[PDB]
Amino acid sequence: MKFESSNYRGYYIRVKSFSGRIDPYVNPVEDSMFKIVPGLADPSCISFESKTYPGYYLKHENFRVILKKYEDTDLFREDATFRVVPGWADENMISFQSYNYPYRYIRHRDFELYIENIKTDLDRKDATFIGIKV
Ligand code: NA
Repeated sequence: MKFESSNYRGYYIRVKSFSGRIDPYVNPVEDSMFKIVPGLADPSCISFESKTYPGYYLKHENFRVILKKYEDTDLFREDATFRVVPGWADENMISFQSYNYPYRYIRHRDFELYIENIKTDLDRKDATFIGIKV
Protein backbone atom coordinates (compact mmCIF):
# COMPACT_ATOMS: atom_id res chain seq x y z
CA MET A 1 0.00 0.00 0.00
CA LYS A 2 0.77 3.69 -0.41
CA PHE A 3 -0.44 6.61 1.69
CA GLU A 4 -1.09 10.06 0.25
CA SER A 5 -1.34 13.18 2.42
CA SER A 6 -4.76 14.76 2.11
CA ASN A 7 -3.70 18.40 2.60
CA TYR A 8 -0.52 17.94 0.52
CA ARG A 9 -2.00 15.92 -2.32
CA GLY A 10 0.60 14.22 -4.47
CA TYR A 11 2.76 13.78 -1.36
CA TYR A 12 3.27 10.30 0.01
CA ILE A 13 4.60 8.75 3.17
CA ARG A 14 8.11 7.53 2.41
CA VAL A 15 11.30 6.40 4.13
CA LYS A 16 14.48 8.42 3.51
CA SER A 17 17.68 7.35 5.33
CA PHE A 18 15.54 5.17 7.65
CA SER A 19 13.30 8.11 8.59
CA GLY A 20 9.67 8.80 7.71
CA ARG A 21 8.57 11.88 5.77
CA ILE A 22 6.16 12.94 3.04
CA ASP A 23 7.53 13.67 -0.43
CA PRO A 24 6.24 14.24 -3.93
CA TYR A 25 7.64 12.21 -6.84
CA VAL A 26 9.21 9.64 -4.52
CA ASN A 27 12.36 8.17 -6.02
CA PRO A 28 12.80 5.23 -5.81
CA VAL A 29 9.00 5.01 -5.62
CA GLU A 30 9.36 1.76 -3.69
CA ASP A 31 10.36 3.87 -0.66
CA SER A 32 6.69 4.90 -0.55
CA MET A 33 5.44 1.27 -0.47
CA PHE A 34 4.57 -0.86 2.55
CA LYS A 35 3.17 -4.28 3.32
CA ILE A 36 0.37 -3.92 5.88
CA VAL A 37 0.62 -6.78 8.38
CA PRO A 38 -1.40 -7.41 11.56
CA GLY A 39 -0.28 -5.17 14.38
CA LEU A 40 2.82 -6.59 16.05
CA ALA A 41 1.28 -5.80 19.43
CA ASP A 42 -2.35 -6.39 18.43
CA PRO A 43 -3.76 -8.00 15.25
CA SER A 44 -6.87 -5.76 15.35
CA CYS A 45 -4.28 -3.07 14.75
CA ILE A 46 -1.89 -2.69 11.82
CA SER A 47 1.88 -2.55 11.38
CA PHE A 48 3.79 -1.13 8.38
CA GLU A 49 6.48 -3.43 6.97
CA SER A 50 9.00 -2.02 4.53
CA LYS A 51 8.73 -3.48 1.05
CA THR A 52 12.37 -2.69 0.18
CA TYR A 53 13.66 -3.72 3.65
CA PRO A 54 11.76 -6.85 4.73
CA GLY A 55 11.69 -7.28 8.47
CA TYR A 56 11.87 -3.50 9.02
CA TYR A 57 8.83 -1.65 10.37
CA LEU A 58 7.78 1.95 10.71
CA LYS A 59 7.87 2.73 14.42
CA HIS A 60 7.97 5.71 16.68
CA GLU A 61 11.06 6.50 18.77
CA ASN A 62 11.38 9.81 20.63
CA PHE A 63 7.94 10.50 19.01
CA ARG A 64 9.56 10.47 15.54
CA VAL A 65 8.32 7.93 12.98
CA ILE A 66 11.37 5.95 11.79
CA LEU A 67 12.18 2.66 10.06
CA LYS A 68 13.94 0.11 12.26
CA LYS A 69 14.74 -3.61 12.12
CA TYR A 70 12.34 -5.82 14.07
CA GLU A 71 13.37 -6.38 17.70
CA ASP A 72 11.94 -9.13 19.93
CA THR A 73 10.68 -6.75 22.62
CA ASP A 74 7.24 -5.62 23.73
CA LEU A 75 8.39 -1.99 23.44
CA PHE A 76 9.35 -2.42 19.79
CA ARG A 77 6.10 -4.21 18.95
CA GLU A 78 4.08 -1.53 20.75
CA ASP A 79 6.08 1.28 19.10
CA ALA A 80 5.34 -0.34 15.72
CA THR A 81 1.57 -0.82 16.14
CA PHE A 82 -1.10 1.65 15.02
CA ARG A 83 -4.90 1.56 14.99
CA VAL A 84 -6.55 2.73 11.77
CA VAL A 85 -9.35 5.13 12.67
CA PRO A 86 -11.64 7.41 10.61
CA GLY A 87 -9.66 10.38 9.29
CA TRP A 88 -9.28 13.37 11.61
CA ALA A 89 -10.04 15.78 8.76
CA ASP A 90 -12.36 13.50 6.76
CA GLU A 91 -14.14 10.37 7.95
CA ASN A 92 -13.88 9.05 4.36
CA MET A 93 -10.08 9.03 4.88
CA ILE A 94 -7.87 7.49 7.55
CA SER A 95 -5.74 8.33 10.57
CA PHE A 96 -3.26 6.26 12.52
CA GLN A 97 -3.48 6.07 16.31
CA SER A 98 -0.48 4.94 18.32
CA TYR A 99 -1.09 1.73 20.28
CA ASN A 100 0.99 2.62 23.33
CA TYR A 101 0.28 6.41 23.08
CA PRO A 102 -3.48 6.61 22.45
CA TYR A 103 -3.65 10.42 22.25
CA ARG A 104 -0.90 10.66 19.60
CA TYR A 105 -1.39 10.18 15.88
CA ILE A 106 0.88 9.95 12.83
CA ARG A 107 1.17 13.43 11.32
CA HIS A 108 3.59 15.44 9.24
CA ARG A 109 5.24 18.71 10.27
CA ASP A 110 7.75 20.37 7.94
CA PHE A 111 7.27 17.17 5.90
CA GLU A 112 8.76 14.91 8.61
CA LEU A 113 6.60 12.28 10.36
CA TYR A 114 5.94 12.18 14.10
CA ILE A 115 3.30 10.91 16.48
CA GLU A 116 1.82 14.00 18.12
CA ASN A 117 -1.31 15.20 19.90
CA ILE A 118 -4.03 16.32 17.49
CA LYS A 119 -5.47 19.55 18.90
CA THR A 120 -6.17 22.01 16.05
CA ASP A 121 -7.64 21.97 12.55
CA LEU A 122 -4.19 22.00 10.93
CA ASP A 123 -3.19 19.15 13.27
CA ARG A 124 -6.17 17.13 11.98
CA LYS A 125 -5.22 17.78 8.33
CA ASP A 126 -1.56 16.89 8.89
CA ALA A 127 -2.76 13.59 10.40
CA THR A 128 -5.16 12.54 7.61
CA PHE A 129 -4.15 10.12 4.83
CA ILE A 130 -5.56 8.22 1.85
CA GLY A 131 -4.63 4.56 1.63
CA ILE A 132 -3.92 3.49 -1.96
CA LYS A 133 -3.77 -0.19 -2.85
CA VAL A 134 -0.92 -0.89 -5.28
NA1 NA B 1 5.71 16.87 22.20
